[PDB]
Amino acid sequence: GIKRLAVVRLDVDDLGAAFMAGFSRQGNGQYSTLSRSATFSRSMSLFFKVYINQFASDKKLSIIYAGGDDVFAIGSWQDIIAFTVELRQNFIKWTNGKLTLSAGIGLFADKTPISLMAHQTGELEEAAKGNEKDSISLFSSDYTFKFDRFITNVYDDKLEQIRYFFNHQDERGKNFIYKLIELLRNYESEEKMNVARLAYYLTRLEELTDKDERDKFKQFKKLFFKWYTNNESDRKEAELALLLYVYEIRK
Amino acid sequence: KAERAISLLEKDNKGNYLLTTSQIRKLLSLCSSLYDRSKERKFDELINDVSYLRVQFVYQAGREIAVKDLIEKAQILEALKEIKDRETLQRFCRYMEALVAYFKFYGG
Amino acid sequence: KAERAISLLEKDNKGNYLLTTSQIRKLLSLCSSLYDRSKERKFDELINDVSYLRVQFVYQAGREIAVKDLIEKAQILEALKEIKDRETLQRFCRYMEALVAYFKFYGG
Amino acid sequence: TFAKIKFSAQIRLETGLHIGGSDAFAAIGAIASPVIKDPITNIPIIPGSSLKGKMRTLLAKVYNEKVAEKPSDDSDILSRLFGNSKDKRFKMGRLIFRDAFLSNADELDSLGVRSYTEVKFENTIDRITAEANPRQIERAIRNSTFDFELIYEITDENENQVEEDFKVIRDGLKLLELDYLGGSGSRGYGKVAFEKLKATTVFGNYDVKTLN
Amino acid sequence: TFAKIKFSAQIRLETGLHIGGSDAFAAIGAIASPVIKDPITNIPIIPGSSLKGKMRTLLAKVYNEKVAEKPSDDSDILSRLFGNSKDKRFKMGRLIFRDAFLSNADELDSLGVRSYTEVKFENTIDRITAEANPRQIERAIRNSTFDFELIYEITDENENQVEEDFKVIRDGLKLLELDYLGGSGSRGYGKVAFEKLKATTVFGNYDVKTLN
Amino acid sequence: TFAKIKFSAQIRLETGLHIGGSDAFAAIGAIASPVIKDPITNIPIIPGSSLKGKMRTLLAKVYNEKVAEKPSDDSDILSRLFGNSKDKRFKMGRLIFRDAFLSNADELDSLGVRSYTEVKFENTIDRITAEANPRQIERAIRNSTFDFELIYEITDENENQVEEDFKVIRDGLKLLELDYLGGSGSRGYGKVAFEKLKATTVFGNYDVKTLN
RNA sequence: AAGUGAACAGAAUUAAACAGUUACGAAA
Repeated sequence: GIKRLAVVRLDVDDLGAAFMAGFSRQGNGQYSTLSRSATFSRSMSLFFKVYINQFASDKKLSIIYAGGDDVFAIGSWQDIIAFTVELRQNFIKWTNGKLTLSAGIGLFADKTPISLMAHQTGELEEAAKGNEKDSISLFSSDYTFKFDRFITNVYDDKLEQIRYFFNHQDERGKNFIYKLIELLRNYESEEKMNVARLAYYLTRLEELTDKDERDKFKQFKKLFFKWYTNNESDRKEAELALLLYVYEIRK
Repeated sequence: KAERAISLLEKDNKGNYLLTTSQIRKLLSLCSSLYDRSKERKFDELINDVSYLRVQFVYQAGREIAVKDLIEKAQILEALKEIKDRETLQRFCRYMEALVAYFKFYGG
Repeated sequence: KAERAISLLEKDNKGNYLLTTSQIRKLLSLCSSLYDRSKERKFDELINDVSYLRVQFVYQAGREIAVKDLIEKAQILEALKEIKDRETLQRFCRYMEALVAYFKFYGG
Repeated sequence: TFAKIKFSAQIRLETGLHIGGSDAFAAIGAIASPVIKDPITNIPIIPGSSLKGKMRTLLAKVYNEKVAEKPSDDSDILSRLFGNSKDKRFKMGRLIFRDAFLSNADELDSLGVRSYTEVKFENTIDRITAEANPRQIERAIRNSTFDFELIYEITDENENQVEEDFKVIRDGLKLLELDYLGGSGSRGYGKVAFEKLKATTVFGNYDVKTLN
Repeated sequence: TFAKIKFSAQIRLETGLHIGGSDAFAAIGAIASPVIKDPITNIPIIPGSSLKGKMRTLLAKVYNEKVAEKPSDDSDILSRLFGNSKDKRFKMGRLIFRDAFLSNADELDSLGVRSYTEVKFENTIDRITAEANPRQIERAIRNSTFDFELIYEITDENENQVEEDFKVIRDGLKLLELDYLGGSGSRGYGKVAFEKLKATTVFGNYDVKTLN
Repeated sequence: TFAKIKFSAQIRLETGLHIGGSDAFAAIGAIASPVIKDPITNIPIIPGSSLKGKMRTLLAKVYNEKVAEKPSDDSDILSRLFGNSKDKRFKMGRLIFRDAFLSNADELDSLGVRSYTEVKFENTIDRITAEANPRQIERAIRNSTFDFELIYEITDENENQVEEDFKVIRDGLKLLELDYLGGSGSRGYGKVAFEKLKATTVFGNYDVKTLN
């Protein structure tokens, strides 16, 4: 890690709308009791304030402005990225998968004024509303996935099955990953040339490395070819997964 | 340009290619040293390297059996006559790189 | 230069050429050793090798039947008199390679 | 008062050396350790970072006594020539080199040149087995000039080492010719030769005393 | 303190040897074992990589007490002369060679020669048939000089071991004359001979004591 | 430990032989296989490649236990003397030859000679007819000597059988005297004669045992 | 003074064709 930090603003959705007429399901009951709506907002208010301090153990964080709407977290980015998606998993089980959640992880520089640091991290949530209501942005306004898709594809197999494959090829071959994140930059130019050039710099990482272990690069070569040539929108998942691994081991 | 290079190069004959990347360092040395030099000066000035580039695809074609079977399929001698302009030569330099990337993916 | 050398060399007589590229290593050893040396010093300095180069195309033309039939068709003795400058000699050295690369293209 | 003394020289490479550069970003033939060149043309330009560090290393071993443990911290008589990152009295250095380019292209093509760089074949022996790992490197041509200009400037105020700074630069450039330059030059690849070492005044504020 | 001792000598080839150049990279005559030459002219030059690896090989088999398993790791009395990639005390060596060029062209043209390198014809016997596989090689001329300069320098601190290092360099150059140099020297092609072995001082900081 | 034994001898030619030089590569006379000579002078020198392929062939048919079918694979007592392209224990050969030059020119002109090479008229008869294909050859001089040197060295470990190797070299050189050397010596052209077979120590690390 | 045309095959091959000690150093 380096001297950076991440700023996330968790804001649950499906709260301002469908709040008064969201209990209709049967023509028998009226579902308009005031006590039904009182316990609906009180049960969720306990998780976004009291239960946050309980899950803050064994980690260095600092909650700012606690509430049942929008919060403000700041600290070391070595765990906020992993804790933001982990906190959402506890809200889905509490609601049985009925209320979505959104946020906005934003990284900036060190010793920056809050007037513009905390203002630019909020535009990622508004820019992510172009799709529908369940989306989130990472660094810039280009990695606008489906929020929940980040853990089912990028954090699923694109992040767990890479922590011990390329780790053995680090140090002596750390500069070999810089050519991979840069090759996927020029994509709107020519599509036929972007595919043939990728097949040249990828096969060179099999013979140069240690050939004593066959199961060291075979699992990484097959997954890297399928994750790139399958869909136009799927290439953004493999590009973001390889970028987060560079910041993991650095300095 | 680069889409047909994955099917025409794969369709060959017997597997286990005995030709690697070290024995082809003679005919592939002038292709990379031409695209980076034709952009500086004009095309009508370099008249000695253009005629010598065709000789490399003829003398090395009758010595090894792993050379004639690739030129006739990829049509290398056919594209050497259509080129005549500096902009057209830039396209032929990019087609040669497609026959090398897909060759090392299936073997070496 | 290189376009008319692919048709004049192919038009011969009976097939199965008995002459290989190893029995003509006498008249071809001085032409390759002159181009790399004429590009360093001047042309008026080397006067003992210019007159000796023409003798190789005459002494070896009466000792083998596979030599006279190639000089009279390719017109080798005609280009030996037109040359007189160092830049003109560089053009004749590149034309000699066409009679060797294209000769083994159809056989050996 | 404040002049810009320029020491124009012609670096003649008596032996082809090797300098490591960017790999797997040039062309498809990025093997044999391709030397970095011009980002626009194909003229092999020499970097200026390899000259400022090599000249300071060979000079900080005869003009000083304390062993240099970390950069920007060795004596004081030579710290003002290149620079000091830990000192506050001075920051900018007086010695400014330049990324010289091969200006010999005006007559190099007339002598018949195939390429500007050639690939050299080498190998190694493990001293217990036969030949293994046939590696390969890439070198440059021989006898090539370069437009090298030394941008020198004085601080006007502390102007009393002019007669002393001239004998240091002349001794540093002459000693550099007796040592390799670049990378992997221990086998005899570097060894430069500064040809035509002259001085001139472009700004016009100080006279000319010495020439070589 | 810090001197630049130069051991100038003339390498006289008593027997024509062979050096494997860059195969499949030259012109149309890339067969018959192409010998590396000058990238600009046609004067054959000898590389310096074949001298540093051969001199260290013959030296690491008489002045040691342990079989060298891997390079850059054999004894210690000779590791500081050529270098060490696994040591943490010293890195840069004290012996720098140079790509010597054929300086015998001042009188070679007066005798009237055909070319700088000739082609020798050889073959082999399969011990069951007559002539098979008519191969061919390439050799150089005989009795040719080469400007060989040995760049020697001390690190000031290593001053009490100067006379001990002179007997090692002299023993390595004399023993190299009784062994083939270059390549394909098993049939009797190498065997060099250092002529006019003298020493001089260029920087001027150490006295002149040794000579032959 | 590491010694350099030199077996100086004089190869006296009792009969003029013929060695096929570089065909179709000579100067003013390239008729009937021009014999290879010196690239600088005119004295015909004998190549060292013929002394390695002929001595090993005649020795691999008397000191072996299996019929050989390919080079670098015959018995084991003689594989370490010339080399082995399959065994990983040893690769370099302990026997180093040298292109022996004709040192008899200091007194050859006193006896009144014409030239160094002459044309011998030798043809063939087709039995069924008269003279057919009147070919010819080119032989050298008769009763000439050559300053041959045999560079021998040990690898320290190869010390407990030094006397075993002396009887192999002495038996191989004596057997070569009763056989033609060079090429097309079936008509009585070769048959060498090693004169003054002595040994000496140049490096000085091993005692002198043999002499005659 | 006397038919004189060195004839006929293989045209460089089989190992090995990036191995390792390793990465923003001290200010805001």
